[PDB]
Parts: sequence; structure tokens; C-alpha cells
Amino acid sequence: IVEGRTLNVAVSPASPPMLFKSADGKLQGIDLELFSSYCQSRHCKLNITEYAWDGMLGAVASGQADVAFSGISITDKRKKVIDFSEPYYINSFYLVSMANHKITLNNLNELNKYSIGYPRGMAYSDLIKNDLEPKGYYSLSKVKLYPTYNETMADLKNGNLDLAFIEEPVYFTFKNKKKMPIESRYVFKNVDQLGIAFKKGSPVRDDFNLWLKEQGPQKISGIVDSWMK
Repeated sequence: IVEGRTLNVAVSPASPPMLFKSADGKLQGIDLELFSSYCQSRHCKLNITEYAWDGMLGAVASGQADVAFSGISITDKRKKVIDFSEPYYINSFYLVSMANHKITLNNLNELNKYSIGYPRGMAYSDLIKNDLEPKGYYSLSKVKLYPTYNETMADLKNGNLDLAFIEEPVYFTFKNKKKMPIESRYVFKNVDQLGIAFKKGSPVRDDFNLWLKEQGPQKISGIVDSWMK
């Protein structure tokens, strides 16, 4: 159903290695390798537009875009307005400090005394609103929000922010690829899943799921792992 068809794709490429830009400004990452391989198989073409994070989710939710990707978490809230592929990665969320800032976290009752920050519109808000706030561990009203992970890290680096909420693959990019002196202090293990997003009702979601299964788990996991070092 996509043969010869051109799809409008919304991205917001500041989530390495799922989707990001090299120095030369070239778009790249797991998500692009996956979806461009799908299109090579089904003979479709991509018309890619870059948005801010909320602009990307908005475009696929309204049907302005046919497809969206940039390491997008499959959440209950988003599923009401967006159709997702099966997950290509089981994700974990870390609370991260500078290495010289010795924050020891025994349990969730200890979060309240610290500032927590992350990119506006990301799924950390859901975790807080649904899992931490009701138990009195933290309040959404106390979080610091930023445009991207880069501005979040900048406030971590200068000491303005105590803890950044950073998903595992991005954390490893900053720590191991970029060699930033940061350390996880708490891990929410396997609490999340990443998928490709499609406009509600899109048959492309179903056919992409078919393609994922044609490829098989080892091929997909191999693509994912190749990018995560």
C-alpha cells in the first residue's frame, strides 16, 4: 500500500543514537536505518521535516505527518492519539549527576531534596505524574524543563541542576562516546519501550510490523546494537 508512495515523516533529531545529526549536519541513527530499510523493501520514499519535540508529536497526532521517529517512547497517553509499531528496544530511565556530585539514592523517598530536569514533552513527565507524585516522592511542579538533552546537560555541568532524567541509550552516548564525567545515581529498569509512530489508523503501522517480523529479532537487535557500540 506504500509502493511508489511518498510518506511525510516528522523527526526531532536530538536523541542519539536513535536519531541525531553528525558534525556535517547529516541525519542518522537507528530509527532512520530501520525505516529507510523498510522503504527500500516496500519501494516508498520519505519526505522528512525537522521539528522541535512537541512539534513532531503534534504533527503525527494530527495526521499532518504519516510517520514520526526519534527514539519515541510508547506511552498510554500517546497511544490514544498515535499508532505505534511493536517496540524495537526495551528502555530504562536513569537519574544522572555530575561524577563529582556525590548523590546517593537509597529509595524514592530521597528524591524530593533534589532538582530533577529533562527535555520538555518527554515521557519522564508521565512517570512522575503517575508513579512518583501520587506516592509523594516528587512533584511535576518541581521539575526543570529544557528544549533538548543538550541544554539539560549544560545545566547539569554548571551545577544549576542536581539530577538529569536520561534514558539509557542517550546516557551511554554522553558518558562513553562523548566522555562526559557523569554518573547514574538511580535506575528505573526496563520501564519503557521505544517504537516508530504512525498517524492513527495508518495501514503503514501494520505493514511496518510485518516488515519487522520478516527481518526477525536478530536482524533488528543487530541494527540497534550496532549503533549503541
